[PDB]
Amino acid sequence: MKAAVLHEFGQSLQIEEVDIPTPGAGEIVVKMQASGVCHTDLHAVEGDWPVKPSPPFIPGHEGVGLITAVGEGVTHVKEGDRVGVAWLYSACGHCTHCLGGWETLCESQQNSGYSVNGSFAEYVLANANYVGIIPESVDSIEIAPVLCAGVTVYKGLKMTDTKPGDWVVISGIGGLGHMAVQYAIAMGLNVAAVDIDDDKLAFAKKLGAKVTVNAKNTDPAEYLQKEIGGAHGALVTAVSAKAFDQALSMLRRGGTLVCNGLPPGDFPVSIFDTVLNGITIRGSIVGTRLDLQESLDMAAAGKVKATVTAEPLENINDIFERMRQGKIEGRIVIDYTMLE
Amino acid sequence: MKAAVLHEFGQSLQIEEVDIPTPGAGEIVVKMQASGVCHTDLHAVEGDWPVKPSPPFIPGHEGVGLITAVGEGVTHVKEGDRVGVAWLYSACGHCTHCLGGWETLCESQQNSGYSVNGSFAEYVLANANYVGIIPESVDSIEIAPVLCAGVTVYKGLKMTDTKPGDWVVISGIGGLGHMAVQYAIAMGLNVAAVDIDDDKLAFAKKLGAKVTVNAKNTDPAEYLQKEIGGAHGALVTAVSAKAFDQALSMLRRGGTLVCNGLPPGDFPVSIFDTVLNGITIRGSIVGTRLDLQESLDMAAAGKVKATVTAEPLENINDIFERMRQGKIEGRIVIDYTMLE
Amino acid sequence: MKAAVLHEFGQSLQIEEVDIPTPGAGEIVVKMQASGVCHTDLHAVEGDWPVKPSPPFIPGHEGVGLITAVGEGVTHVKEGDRVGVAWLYSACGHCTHCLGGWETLCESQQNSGYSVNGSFAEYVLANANYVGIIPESVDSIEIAPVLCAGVTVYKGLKMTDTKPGDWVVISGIGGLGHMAVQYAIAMGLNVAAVDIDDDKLAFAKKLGAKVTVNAKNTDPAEYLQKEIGGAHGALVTAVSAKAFDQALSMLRRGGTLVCNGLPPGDFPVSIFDTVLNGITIRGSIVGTRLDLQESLDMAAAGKVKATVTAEPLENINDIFERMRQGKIEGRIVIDYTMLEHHHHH
Amino acid sequence: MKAAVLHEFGQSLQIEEVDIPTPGAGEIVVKMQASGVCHTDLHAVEGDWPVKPSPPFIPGHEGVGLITAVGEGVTHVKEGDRVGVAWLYSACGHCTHCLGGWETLCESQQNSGYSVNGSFAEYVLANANYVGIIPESVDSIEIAPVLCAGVTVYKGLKMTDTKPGDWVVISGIGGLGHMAVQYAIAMGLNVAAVDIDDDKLAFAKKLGAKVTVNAKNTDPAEYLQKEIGGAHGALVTAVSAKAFDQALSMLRRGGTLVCNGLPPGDFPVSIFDTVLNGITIRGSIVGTRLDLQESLDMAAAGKVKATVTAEPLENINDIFERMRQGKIEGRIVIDYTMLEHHHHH
Ligand SMILES: [Zn+2]
Ligand SMILES: [Zn+2]
Ligand SMILES: [Zn+2]
Ligand SMILES: [Zn+2]
Ligand SMILES: [Zn+2]
Ligand SMILES: [Zn+2]
Ligand SMILES: [Zn+2]
Ligand SMILES: [Zn+2]
Ligand SMILES: [Zn+2]
Ligand SMILES: [Zn+2]
Repeated sequence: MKAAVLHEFGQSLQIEEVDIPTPGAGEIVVKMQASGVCHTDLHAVEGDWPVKPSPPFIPGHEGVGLITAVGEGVTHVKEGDRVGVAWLYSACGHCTHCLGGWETLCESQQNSGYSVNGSFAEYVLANANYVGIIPESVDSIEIAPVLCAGVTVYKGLKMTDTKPGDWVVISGIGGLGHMAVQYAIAMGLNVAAVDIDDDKLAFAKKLGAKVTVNAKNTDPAEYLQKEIGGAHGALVTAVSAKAFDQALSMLRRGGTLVCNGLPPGDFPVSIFDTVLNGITIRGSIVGTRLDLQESLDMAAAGKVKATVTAEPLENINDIFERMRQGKIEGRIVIDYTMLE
Repeated sequence: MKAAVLHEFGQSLQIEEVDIPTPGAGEIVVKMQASGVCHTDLHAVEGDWPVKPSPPFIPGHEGVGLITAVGEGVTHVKEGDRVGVAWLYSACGHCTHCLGGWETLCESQQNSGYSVNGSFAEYVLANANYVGIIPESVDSIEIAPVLCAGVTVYKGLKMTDTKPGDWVVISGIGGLGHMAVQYAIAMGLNVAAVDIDDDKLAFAKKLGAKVTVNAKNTDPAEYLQKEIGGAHGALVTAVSAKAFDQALSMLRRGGTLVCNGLPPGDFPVSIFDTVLNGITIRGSIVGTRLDLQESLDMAAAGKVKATVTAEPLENINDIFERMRQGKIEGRIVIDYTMLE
Repeated sequence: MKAAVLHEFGQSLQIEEVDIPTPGAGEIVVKMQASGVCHTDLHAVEGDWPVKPSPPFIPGHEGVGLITAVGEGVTHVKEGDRVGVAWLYSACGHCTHCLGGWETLCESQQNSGYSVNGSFAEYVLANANYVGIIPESVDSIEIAPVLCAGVTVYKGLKMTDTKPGDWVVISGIGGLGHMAVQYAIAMGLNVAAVDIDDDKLAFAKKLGAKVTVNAKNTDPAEYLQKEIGGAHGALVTAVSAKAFDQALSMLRRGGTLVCNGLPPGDFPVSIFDTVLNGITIRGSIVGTRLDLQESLDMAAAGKVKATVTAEPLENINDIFERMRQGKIEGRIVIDYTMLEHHHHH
Repeated sequence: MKAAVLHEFGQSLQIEEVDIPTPGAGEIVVKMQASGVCHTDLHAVEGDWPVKPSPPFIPGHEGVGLITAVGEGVTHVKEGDRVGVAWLYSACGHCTHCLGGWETLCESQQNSGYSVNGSFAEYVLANANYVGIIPESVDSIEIAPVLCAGVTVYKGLKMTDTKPGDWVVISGIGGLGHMAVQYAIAMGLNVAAVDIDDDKLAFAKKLGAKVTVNAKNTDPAEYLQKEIGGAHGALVTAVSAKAFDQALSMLRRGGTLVCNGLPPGDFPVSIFDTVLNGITIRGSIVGTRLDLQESLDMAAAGKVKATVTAEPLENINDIFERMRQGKIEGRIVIDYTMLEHHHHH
């Protein structure tokens, strides 16, 4: 089967031939129709993070396709079912985290396209108990980004501890952020969108953000303090020092900021004002099986729709380069019927 | 009446004579039996913080005493009632924070012994709707610190989002921390105490902390990771950079760190690890009327007891000096029957 | 000033002349532009409930108007401000319930148009700390029902412990229920509406209910168990024994049923199944000051709109007779600028 | 192996010989050291409930013993590990309930000693992912009741939505109730115990209940309304109509009642007052794997200790007869090392 393989961190991936896997007990093989690509896949192939892949490996944790083989003992899915291969490839199922519905925190979890081969190949070996069940009505290319961007922003909004009618700021209206506006609206929130690109901000308004502000033209924190009295919640999708700090300043007292991705390093942080104002700072970066199901249902109900561009597998190094310089709009999805 | 008056930030307070106030509508005058002193009074008299007192003023926000006059329209308390004058002097009662039981966040709150005269005088003018109602059974000197330290650590423990049977770390077993260990036990938590003083740590163990570690002799984080698998929550009572950072490292994934006081400045912060591990950082520094009532009931039930030392008002500058170099043990309380 | 006064339980109210009150400390006087009417006013004037009014009294707990006098010490509102007089007239502000944001539970509360005079008069004396602050942009007649129906169904939906994407059944799509469907949609819920009137159910669908069932034609519980796998939550706006029991049966395991009004009596209840299925049964019947503010903001955002019919004060006994036989649609609101024409002789 | 087998509902169980099972994938066999016995086993063997066992079957859902065989693919436990066989034998792992940490609600769950063979035999085949992990330090006979009574009352107290310093009433201080008082104390709650037996009530006080009331001598509700201003929560361990109704009356407004077991039938219920007072009624009858783990940790910490009486397997019909007339104190546990002495002829 065709796969994009990373042999050495920071090298181009090689489209090459590899064996189709076969499933052991508890496993399935899924033939990919589509695979999302995101910045996480870029961190994987550059070996950026403290805990790294072991090359050679196949990246990708946003695969949609049909089950072509079922392993021993699997009964809740079957051949022909359409499923999703997401970041959480497996978890132990016995620890305090797994037992309490927080399997995203399991210390022995495996991650698709990172600690094991992923969705950048024509076929993927998966743990049947951890794949997403894809709703009937949806398109495979369009739904793929829900498996990563969608579930992420959705769980991240839940982690803002906000409620219908509250105001949430979405900082950064890119790959994640355009999904975040949509989930926030579906969750009955009023949205304030902040970015530095005017078109992104128009897109946000079209997706239902009643307030927008361009951080390059205007102090976002002064404007939102005056306009909405400060946000109840903030979801920071592009974590740079400045966006984080501005997002803190955009909150009312008792507000919650959720960092929805990993910044590159530490960066100084208010503390003093943070405690005075009863602020909460939390990370949230993926979602549980149930979060992913809820995410997918919202999409199937038409409440959320990803902007995608479909490309052949062969373009994956080009795609990374464009990513390296924020040239991507919406999300990029590999389409496995594009036979170059 | 006798009062300790601050005329100029950073100068000695003068014990001097001032008029006994009389109460307008909604107010009461309380003759003090006791007044706690804490670092917040020190920040008030040094004019350390961004928003400052307007000298000349009388500090103190931990006064216990008997009502001697009642203003127009006050019916729920009356002459002779023993009440507590705490940090929260008043709040607006109309804003979203006040209406939802978060009056500690009210943007037009007044603060005793900071924005208005407080408990470092023989009598105090107070808003009848914001004083604490002192339980029958308790001693006035002993109960005073509940009005500031006790409520603070109590609400702080609530804000760790822990539950009975969880492990909480109390970092710093000093004025606040020794009360914190007791509230944590009363709330069914297992307590790990960290400090750098061996006697403080023995005291903690005597108050019910099953685990103790001296941060000077041992990496506290490595030790608690191995010993208890990481704490579910951390209450940081002495906020220096190093204690904060170590406290982060003591948490298990999904844990919550509450800062229970104000540090002096910003200080770098993990972020990256914080988000990866699904950690929450939160500030909590005082408590609502209801929190204060709940704090006081726990004390009256004998579940919590402050270590206090009673001193005459005249010693207040000496007391501040000893504070400036960590010479205080437990809490210091001004005793208004100590007549010089 | 003109007021509708109840002198004897169960008798017609008399439109008569009464002194305009003047405000003491902490109080205000509000000149009414509009007053909602509801079944709670009917229970009040019939003296139906265990704890009753003391006649003579002026009913009404859904008044919207402008402040015309401000008492001593009141500073957060002022003359000309538009405010709402609601069921919770006052609470003590000192008890556990009041301190914890649950003033609706205060054992010494007062209730507008029940334990003190209310909104069925051209002016009303009120406690300044308990009136609702009416958003700028709304109409006074249209907004009045938010003070009672809206806040009730809003807080009741919060009390279902559901979340966006969950399914809630609204049982009874009448005065309350039509507002309930709108709030439930604004709160990101999927809505299944149940009633026994087809037109009510069409209205519900128009308000965004994706699923509807006529309990007369079809077993509502069997249908919703098959169709949505059981609701996560149920809000019972018309509490008869049969609606209550069916609503229980419409829930999935771990679901929550909220009774949003007072039934007439006891009525047997499942228990056994309720405990087996991990079901929660809860009452929620009004809302705090903050719940009311949040309700009102939703309305002002255009997310909720009450169906109303405006009438002159002098129709209040006709209104109650219609109510006595389920003839009302939406809500009725007294409009203080509407006049009679007697067409004299 | 020796097993107590129920062949016909309502008949004596037969101690007879049955094959030791062998484990398939995902399964283990556990050699029992101890087995609790409770009213749920009695309902099972009488075939009392709407959904019943399929005889012949081996009852028991409180087994403690050592793994003697491990099936294919099992890695998180191993031979010689001490584990607990509890009511929740298995769940699907794939539905909304299972994925959200509410596996106790799973519609395709299996129940030990009810829908599959349980702990009334010397060996039990179990699903490795659902057995409890027994802390090192505890005794096997003493810990067995935690697997059923303990987890039940523990999760039930969590479901009262109380917090440390609140007042909870434990109604019925028997098998479940005497554990409930200990858990409630460990959870920082003040405890009011109610029952109709003075000795039970003294025991409760000894376990830390600072308030007690004998419902036969005194109106429990009037007393607790005066004494503590009404409880925040109530846990009803013996569900008869009268206990349930009195427990409702013991709550303050906004209070929560949890029914911790299954009454025999429906029984009228307040509603009207319930909704007026903002009261919540909830069933909670067992616990998740995590609840069970937490229960067990509290016991191992010395915070909770079950009163038990150890008996040989062969007494199981005698045990059920004593149960049939409330002759049991604390809990009964079968101890697999205990032997009869027939004193033969
Ligand atoms: Zn290769
Ligand atoms: Zn991704
Ligand atoms: Zn795990
Ligand atoms: Zn002076
Ligand atoms: Zn202080
Ligand atoms: Zn305020
Ligand atoms: Zn009404
Ligand atoms: Zn009150
Ligand atoms: Zn049992
Ligand atoms: Zn299941």
